Amino acid sequence: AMSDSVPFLKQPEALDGSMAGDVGFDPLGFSSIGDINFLREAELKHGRIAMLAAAGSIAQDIFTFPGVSKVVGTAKMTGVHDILVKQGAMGQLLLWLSFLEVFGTIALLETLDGKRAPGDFKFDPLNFSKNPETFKRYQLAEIKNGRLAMMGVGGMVHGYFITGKGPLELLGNF
Amino acid sequence: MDSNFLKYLSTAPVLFTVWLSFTASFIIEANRFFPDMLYFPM
Amino acid sequence: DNAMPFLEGPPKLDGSLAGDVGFDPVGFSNYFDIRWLREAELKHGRVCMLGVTGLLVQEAICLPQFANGKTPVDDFFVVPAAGLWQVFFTIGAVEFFSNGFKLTPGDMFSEGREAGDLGFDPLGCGKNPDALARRRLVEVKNGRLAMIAFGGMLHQQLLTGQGTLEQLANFKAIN
Amino acid sequence: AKSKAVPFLSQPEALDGSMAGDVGFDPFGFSSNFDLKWLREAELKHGRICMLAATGCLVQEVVHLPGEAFSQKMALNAWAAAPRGGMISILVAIGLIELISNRFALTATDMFANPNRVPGDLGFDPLSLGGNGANRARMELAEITHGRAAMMGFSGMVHQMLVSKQAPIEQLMHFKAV
Amino acid sequence: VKRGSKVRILRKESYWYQDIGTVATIDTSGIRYPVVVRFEKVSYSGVNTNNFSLDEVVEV
Amino acid sequence: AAVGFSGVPSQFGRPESGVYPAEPSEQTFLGMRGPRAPGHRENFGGKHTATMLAIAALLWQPVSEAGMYRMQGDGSLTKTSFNEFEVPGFGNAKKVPTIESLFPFSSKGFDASPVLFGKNSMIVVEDPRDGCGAYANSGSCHTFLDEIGDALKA
Amino acid sequence: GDFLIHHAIALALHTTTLILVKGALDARGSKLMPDKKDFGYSFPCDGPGRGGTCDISAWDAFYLSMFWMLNTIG
Amino acid sequence: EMSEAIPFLPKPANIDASMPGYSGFDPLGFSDYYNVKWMQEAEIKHGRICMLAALGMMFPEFGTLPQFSSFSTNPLEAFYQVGPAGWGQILLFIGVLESFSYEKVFYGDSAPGDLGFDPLRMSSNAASAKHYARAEVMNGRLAMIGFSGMLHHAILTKQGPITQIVEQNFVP
Amino acid sequence: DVAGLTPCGESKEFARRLDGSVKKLQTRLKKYEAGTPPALALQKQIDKTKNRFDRYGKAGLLCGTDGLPHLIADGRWSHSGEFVIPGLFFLYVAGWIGWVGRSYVLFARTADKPTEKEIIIDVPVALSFVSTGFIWPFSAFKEFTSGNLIVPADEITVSPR
Ligand code: CLA
Ligand code: CLA
Ligand code: CLA
Ligand code: KC2
Ligand SMILES: CC1=C(C#C/C(C)=C/C=C/C(C)=C/C=C/C=C(C)/C=C/C=C(\C)C#CC2=C(C)C[C@@H](O)CC2(C)C)C(C)(C)C[C@H](O)C1
Ligand SMILES: CC1=C(C#C/C(C)=C/C=C/C(C)=C/C=C/C=C(C)/C=C/C=C(\C)C#CC2=C(C)C[C@@H](O)CC2(C)C)C(C)(C)C[C@H](O)C1
Ligand SMILES: CC1=C(C#C\C(C)=C/C=C/C(C)=C/C=C/C=C(C)/C=C/C=C(\C)C#CC2=C(C)C[C@@H](O)CC2(C)C)C(C)(C)C[C@H](O)C1
Ligand SMILES: CC1=C(C#C/C(C)=C/C=C/C(C)=C/C=C/C=C(C)/C=C/C=C(C)/C=C/C2=C(C)CCCC2(C)C)C(C)(C)C[C@H](O)C1
Ligand code: SF4
Repeated sequence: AMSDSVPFLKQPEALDGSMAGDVGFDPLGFSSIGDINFLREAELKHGRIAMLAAAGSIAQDIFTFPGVSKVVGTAKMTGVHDILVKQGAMGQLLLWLSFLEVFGTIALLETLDGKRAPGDFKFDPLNFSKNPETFKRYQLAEIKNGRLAMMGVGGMVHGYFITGKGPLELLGNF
Repeated sequence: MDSNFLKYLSTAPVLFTVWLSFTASFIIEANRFFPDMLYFPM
Repeated sequence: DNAMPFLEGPPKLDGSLAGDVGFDPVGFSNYFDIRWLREAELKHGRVCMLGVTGLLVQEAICLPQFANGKTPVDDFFVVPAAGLWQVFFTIGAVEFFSNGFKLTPGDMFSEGREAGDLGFDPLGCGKNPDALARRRLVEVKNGRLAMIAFGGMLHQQLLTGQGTLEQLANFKAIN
Repeated sequence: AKSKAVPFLSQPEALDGSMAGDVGFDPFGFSSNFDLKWLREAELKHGRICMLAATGCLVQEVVHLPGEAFSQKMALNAWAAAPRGGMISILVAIGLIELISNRFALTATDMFANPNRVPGDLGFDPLSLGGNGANRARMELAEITHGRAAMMGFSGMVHQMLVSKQAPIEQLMHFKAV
Repeated sequence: VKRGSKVRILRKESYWYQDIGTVATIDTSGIRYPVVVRFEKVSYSGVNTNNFSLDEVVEV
Repeated sequence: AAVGFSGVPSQFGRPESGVYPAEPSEQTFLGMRGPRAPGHRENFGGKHTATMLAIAALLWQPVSEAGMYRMQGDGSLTKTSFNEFEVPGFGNAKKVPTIESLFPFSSKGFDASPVLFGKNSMIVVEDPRDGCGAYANSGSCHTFLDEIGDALKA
Repeated sequence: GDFLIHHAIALALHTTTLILVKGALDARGSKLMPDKKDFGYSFPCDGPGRGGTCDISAWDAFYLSMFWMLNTIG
Repeated sequence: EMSEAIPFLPKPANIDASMPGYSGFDPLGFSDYYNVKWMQEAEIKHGRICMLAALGMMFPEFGTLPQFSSFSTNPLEAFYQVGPAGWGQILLFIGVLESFSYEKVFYGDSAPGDLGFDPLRMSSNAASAKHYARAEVMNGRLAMIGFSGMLHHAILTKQGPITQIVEQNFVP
Repeated sequence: DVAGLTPCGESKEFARRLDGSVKKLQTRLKKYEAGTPPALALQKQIDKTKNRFDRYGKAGLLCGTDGLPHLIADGRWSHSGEFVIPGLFFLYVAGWIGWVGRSYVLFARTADKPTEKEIIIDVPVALSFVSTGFIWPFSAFKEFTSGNLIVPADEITVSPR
């Protein structure tokens, strides 16, 4: 009846072990306040956006698309944001992500009703998880990599705020 | 507080005097801090 | 199948109407009558099919009575005002007579009339039922396609200031 | 038989530990002369306004809306410098929130006429964070403790802004004795 | 009218005309005014009861 | 018999209502708990409210950047107000109310954006600590802790 | 000053009208004396009973209103 | 039974759903004191007058009669620029219109708003009649609110609604 | 301006009134030594007189030929703060006061002995009532429309006609 991750603390009652990545880690009792379905949807959304942002920071350090260097110049990481607000790219990005997030809102409220798993958009066009066990293995890997990429992208953007190098440039220059 | 003393304090002349002094103190302090209000200022 | 697999199928969309793939994520059919929604969808689509054809034809062909603008959207602003009012009131007469002077959601379908069927089928075309179903499906898909297409053609002609086929060649980019 | 907060006074009647934050602290006998439902509703309202007010007095120094009219770090200057029509809109909106949120029962004779109406229970739970039973009493205790601390803190900040003519955080950083 | 009932007075000259009293006793003998009615408001003479006929009292 | 501030109208001799509805437990995201008609929380519950807020936030994005954008010869864009959009056929009213009439950002000098904070309407953040420390400061920084320390050390 | 003295004149006219109209309309009877019409237009009183009935007739209302008429013309 | 406009209040007793513009809205209880059919007739007349007024505060900005082409587009100036003769003719015509309303309201027992003006017979269809009956009261209330707005905005700005909008004169 | 009156901020006789008041206070000030408490009190009176005349001159008040501010009370909004808006403030308070008094009367009828409640006020109940008066127009109008304010004529005592 005790938390596995923090052995001197009780097992949270909203945690059960069914969800991928459940090690009984909720010491401050956030699952006692919010719904666990809302919390899992928020965790998956933060993690997926952070994986995309981490991979984006790495690849934009590595290379650039044709023509972006003329419009942007020698501006990198969050420094491009304002420039790409003056250009039309991020308005298009926000428009289509808002269009997707309208149906995301409907899906989240459907999950809060209780007919749909949090973060289950049934988007598997390559049919990777045929048998359920590999599905469990990808679920655990997805939640672990999402949390890891949350921490990683936080470190990357705050290291950019400190030195203005970039996640690979800071590695390549102390 | 003795209940009979409170009931005496709740009589019409005592409460009348206290309320009218309280109202007069409102008018006096309002005219002390905001004097010469012939009009509502625009 | 369902257009959105992560939500359940909308209960008021039973698949009887042509074009129903189960796409109502907001749930408009849960609040409003589906006959009104079908009449509105077909009218918007038909107006857009005529608008797409007009935007493609007014770019190249101009009657000598009028004087063409540089783009088919500017073509609206060079017409005499009385002619635009004539077109508007003729369309109003058509809207009054085709609906039996029953123009509101409370009385349009009071006599059990079919949504989108205004009885305008002059040139035969409506005796085979198996062809009627397929032409219903084609009409609703081309109507939605012409809605999205008309939106695109009007907004890009407003932006670039040239016509559609004038923009397919000599194509410039925002800079 | 004695009050727990004030051990030399007898326990005030109608106070039996049922409400949150009840330590038997009523030396002047307000609960012996007025009903506890109105007193609790008033205490929660003053406390919630002071929670928002203390958070505003701290936040407005660090964060401002754009514009010249919202650039006053000291809150008593921001009361005057803000556009007047906006503050009159704020007054009217607070009046409407009072009018509908209490369901047209606004006075000392008609609020709590419905037996289901609970002190401080306006029905306000936008994200439904109260859907858990054993958290509830601790939640009301935390809410009233935050409200009481915010009342005392906001009183102290307003009168210290009056003494010092300084916004609170930079008054703590640029302190000048009286 | 009966014992205990609340009645309105229709006697024009009465102090309690169109006011409400309580019936205290109905006399059964051949009295011109057998209905004793007691009032909560005192008159100018300080009395609070009076005798009325059957037609001068209407049940409310 | 009648406690002060009890709020019962029968206790004060006030005209009562009699009809007191039971309080349901159903909750709406941007609404209020209370008695409603049958069918109300099922059509206009949390799902509807969140969907309409999402749709309003989506439709805000073209509305915030409202204007006639026109391409020039060099491919650049010139944004000009809808107030100059003229119509041929409403008499002497060439200028007409537009979408910018309902949302007049430029009238107030408000640089609107699709997330409603703009470049010229940015939220202003400034550090109130003035770049000094909590204690042991020599300069223009005399904190409360420094005042305490000087009060003990005198 | 003209404003104030015309509103004072209005006060005096309304008050004299109050006395005279109240005397005329209560001449037939009141709650203190419902049979006043049996006693005529002028009589001294109805005795010290019922609280006291000094100056209860309509002639007495004339007598009181004469002072207010003198005040108004003054 | 509770009111449907205000779901925490009881339903008002003297308004029922058979009245065309019913929504269960009487928080001040006007229907509990006054004659409900009179209040219906008065609401219908105020709304009809405001429908004509809301159209006529806007319409001279689009175009004017050729004899009134020199008249101002501000309604509060064009009210005065009309001479006493034209306003007297308008008042006489309104009186001719109100003679029928006087007879119907003070001596008849017709439906509220029924002055017998239905030349096109658009209320012959039952569902259409119900929709028009509700829609008249809805657009009448909307025009009351709108005409109130236009009049006080024209007091503040001394110009018509379209003119005030296109100049964006929104601050006093 | 209105009724041939001039604004007080440009009236020369308003300035003459101000100058006469200032000289009348200054001739009293002349007989006291600087720093004495009567001198400070007189200088404070001078400051209040100057501030009052300055405030009155910048308020849009109209002055007659006498030199005093004249109030306009025909309903025009350009002097709406001179009679209309203060009167409504009274209308706020007075309609409050009677209503709470009326409420107490309706309470007092329900007690065991009403007259003891009339001479000895139930202070918590009275404080509840005086709290209730902030929404008095809507409450009074709802009391009126529900038939609880006006009583019919057949339940009120009247004299023989
Ligand atoms: C009964 C059949 C009929 C008749 C006799 C007319 C007659 C006319 N139409 Mg026309 N029209 C009709 C049916 C008819 N229309 C229908 C059914 C449609 C829709 C398919 C149109 C669409 C249409 C357009 C798009 C235009 C006309 C125009 C004209 C005018 C051409 C001459 C001109 O410009 O000088 C007159 C010049 C003026 C400046 C005078 C102002 C125009 C007057 C007031 C219009 C009077 C029309 C009349 C009432 C009949 C209208 C019928 C109605 C059902 C549409 C002429 C008055 C043209 C026009 O008015 O150009 C200005 C024009 O651009 N019409
Ligand atoms: C007691 C509450 C209260 C009051 C009266 C004010 C008053 C003011 N604030 Mg303010 N503020 C508050 C709380 C409050 N604040 C809180 C809690 C925050 C932190 C989010 C802020 C953050 C803030 C900023 C960043 C700025 C102001 C500013 C201002 C001034 C201009 C008005 C304006 O634009 O509002 C702006 C108001 C907000 C940005 C947030 C207000 C949120 C409130 C608390 C509403 C939430 C509760 C609401 C009533 C819903 C509950 C309903 C329920 C009870 C049924 C004005 C003096 C501006 C100013 O002059 O700068 C100095 C400015 O730039 N405020
Ligand atoms: C509860 C308070 C109350 C109320 C609501 C009324 C209501 C009325 N009075 Mg009345 N009156 C009262 C007390 C009250 N009276 C008292 C105490 C006196 C003795 C001085 C009078 C003497 C009086 C006269 C002589 C006249 C009226 C008239 C009127 C009517 C017109 C309003 C008016 O002229 O007010 C003016 C009110 C006064 C001049 C006296 C008010 C005295 C104080 C301010 C009110 C008492 C407040 C009370 C102490 C609050 C305690 C409650 C608290 C415990 C919660 C109206 C029916 C007039 C009438 O017939 O018009 C049709 C009229 O001629 N009244
Ligand atoms: C085309 C029509 C339409 C639109 C575009 C629209 C948009 C939005 C938005 C957009 C940002 C929000 C945020 C929002 C929110 C709420 N709406 Mg919704 N709404 C529409 C229709 C109706 C109707 C007919 C009703 C209704 C209601 C509520 C309630 C209930 C609160 C409660 O029940 O406590 C809440 C919170 C019901 C109600 O009570 O309204 C007083 C009701 O009857 N709505 N609504
Ligand atoms: C599922 C869906 C599709 C999908 C697609 C998706 C997009 C597939 C891709 C999923 C991708 C985006 C996974 C990315 C994970 C990021 C990792 C965890 C993090 C590194 C951050 C840490 C280590 C760090 C940092 C560190 C610090 C902080 C700062 C630096 O100085 C140094 C350093 C860099 C070391 C596919 C096609 C697969 C098919 C499927 O049918 C349907
Ligand atoms: C109900 C719930 C809602 C939630 C909500 C609300 C918004 C909750 C968030 C609330 C905020 C407003 C709580 C504010 C506390 C303010 C006080 C404690 C600060 C006191 C500092 C004082 C004591 C000290 C002071 C000191 C003073 C004296 C002297 C100075 O020199 C220094 C200093 C400043 C240090 C949500 C929206 C989530 C939905 C959900 O479904 C239901
Ligand atoms: C009787 C009937 C028929 C009839 C027909 C007749 C002619 C009936 C005509 C009915 C007509 C008059 C209806 C007009 C409605 C206009 C109202 C709704 C609007 C006000 C606008 C408001 C919302 C606003 C505005 C706002 C203002 C405040 C401020 C601005 O900043 C913004 C904005 C502009 C938005 C006939 C005769 C054929 C016979 C038939 O047998 C029966
Ligand atoms: C775009 C843009 C901008 C921006 C921006 C962006 C992109 C901002 C991104 C911010 C992010 C991603 C922050 C992440 C913070 C993570 C933290 C604090 C983790 C702490 C972990 C802890 C304490 C412990 C972890 C742990 C450890 C060690 C091990 C055990 C587990 C646990 C206890 C959990 C701006 C603002 C510059 C403006 C610009 O004009 C436009
Ligand atoms: S004192 Fe009065 S009651 Fe007595 S005799 Fe004289 S007038 Fe009559």
